[PDB]
Amino acid sequence: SPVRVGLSVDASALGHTIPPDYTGLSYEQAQMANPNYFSGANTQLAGFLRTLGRQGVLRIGGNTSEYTFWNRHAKPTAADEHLAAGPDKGHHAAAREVITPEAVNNLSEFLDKTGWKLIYGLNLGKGTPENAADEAAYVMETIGADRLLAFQLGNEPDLFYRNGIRPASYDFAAYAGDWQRFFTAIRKRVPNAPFAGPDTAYNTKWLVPFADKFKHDVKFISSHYYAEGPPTDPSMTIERLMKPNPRLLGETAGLKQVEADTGLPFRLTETNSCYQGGKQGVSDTFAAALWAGDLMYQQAAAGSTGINFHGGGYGWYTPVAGTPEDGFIARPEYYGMLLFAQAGAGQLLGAKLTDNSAAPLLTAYALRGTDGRTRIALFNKNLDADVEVAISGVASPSGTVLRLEAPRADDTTDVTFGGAPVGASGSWSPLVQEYVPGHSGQFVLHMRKASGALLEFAKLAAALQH
Ligand SMILES: O=C(O)[C@H]1O[C@@H](O)[C@H](O)[C@@H](O)[C@@H]1O
Repeated sequence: SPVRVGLSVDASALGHTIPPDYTGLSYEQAQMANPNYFSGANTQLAGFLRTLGRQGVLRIGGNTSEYTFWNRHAKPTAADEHLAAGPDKGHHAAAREVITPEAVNNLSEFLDKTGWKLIYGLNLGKGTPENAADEAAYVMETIGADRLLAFQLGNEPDLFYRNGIRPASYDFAAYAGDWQRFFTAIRKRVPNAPFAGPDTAYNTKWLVPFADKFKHDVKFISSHYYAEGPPTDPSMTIERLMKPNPRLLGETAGLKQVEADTGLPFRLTETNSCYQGGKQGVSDTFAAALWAGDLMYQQAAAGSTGINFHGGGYGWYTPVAGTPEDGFIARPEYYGMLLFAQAGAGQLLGAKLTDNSAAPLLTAYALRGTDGRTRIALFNKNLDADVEVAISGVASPSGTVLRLEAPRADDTTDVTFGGAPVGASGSWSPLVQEYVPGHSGQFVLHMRKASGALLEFAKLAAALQH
């Protein structure tokens, strides 16, 4: 029989605001070698982005951002017209790649079709300062100041000391040396160039020092998060993914500290379920939908201003898989992001769970949407326990629920949201939407084990609204 838990919504306890550009994706800079991928002609991928959000952020970086070289004088045919660059697997140096001017032109078209903004990585790892300044000039001219959110100078510089990009003695001070040189060169050529950093892999000790040292130079602070890895490790499983861990706790403490101590916004600019390119039977499963949806809300509740889920090609953890030649499809993780998309922007509200020690992995977030309607996103990440949730503090004549479901937590397919799969080019409409009648602010919702739900509550006395 279900675990009976209480959910107390407190509309008077206002939390952080979820901005319209909260959602986002991350891709390898190596993708810029193929101008057909981020292109106005890539209507399928653009549709998947628009379904994820009217607004949102595309971040380009990753390990390959150290191995990609802008060449303003490249033959256009230097482009690899067939490349679908999956997440870097981090085992060794990536292939070097050239970025052509047409790739940047096509990226602008893609941003225009999607309505998304851009975070753009620059090659501080293996590139020169002059070439970074040239690259930044072209991107600023082509993408424009309205859509260019930030440049980032190097990806995960806290790992340079061990992956061969720098000597083993590389540390924060040395990175701050590197960063200052690149910054200055770029600003000389592009006086309005926006920046973010440090784009760190894990090392939260770099965050406040970076923010303090470069406070007047950056728009926001960024760091990364991967829940699990390596993939070959038998301890890295679906159940573990449903649980908090010390890394997440430190990253969360980390973002709170930098926001409190500096007043700069934080963005989680690269995240996914398992590093080294993800884990088959974990990252590509319905479990990842619950993981990602919940992470979006948990991060927002802690103060994050956005997220970028890493992906590309047919990578085990990619939200969207495919190529311009064969077409694109939503993987399971996409459906967690879709639940968030459907919930929309607004302001988080107090929502406390009780009597939940036998269902400890259930999470719930309450939101007053921009339109004034209360929503509740719930993730029953308990793999073995169904729950019955007694919801109080929501006064509405009624709510509807859209379910996030698959027949088993490890399914690589059969994933639906609101009773429907996502179709071609991001097409999605709910086909199953159940009612919940309520009284005195009280509602009772059952959820199967390993499932999600989005509740949307009706306005009071709004039946005859225009
Ligand atoms: O290992 C991974 O999956 C990812 O690790 C991150 O640290 C890198 O920035 C990215 O390029 C990789 O794809």
